[PDB]
Amino acid sequence: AQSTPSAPPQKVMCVSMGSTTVRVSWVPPPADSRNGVITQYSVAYEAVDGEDRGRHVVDGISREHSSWDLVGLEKWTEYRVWVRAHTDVGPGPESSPVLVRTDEAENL
Repeated sequence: AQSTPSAPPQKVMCVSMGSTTVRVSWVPPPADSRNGVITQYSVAYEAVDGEDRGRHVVDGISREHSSWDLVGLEKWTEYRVWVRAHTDVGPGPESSPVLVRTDEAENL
């Protein structure tokens, strides 16, 4: 009767796009592990070495998305990033954190 995901999103990747932006991408959890329709994703992130070290979350990302751009980040700062799935009932577990750093370089 579990109706929440028992597994995290898969193949989590993070790429720095510019001085304040990171593109986070993922794959849904294995279908059998979902225990219901996944209705949203959320992406949490936390600076390792920044001025703001609080955990932030982008919540309510639609189920069809396989990537999201985190914006407004600190320059030259490293972040832990975790993605999690949710059913209508509640949240699933987060992925194992991926570490990504913003930098001066811009991907054109």
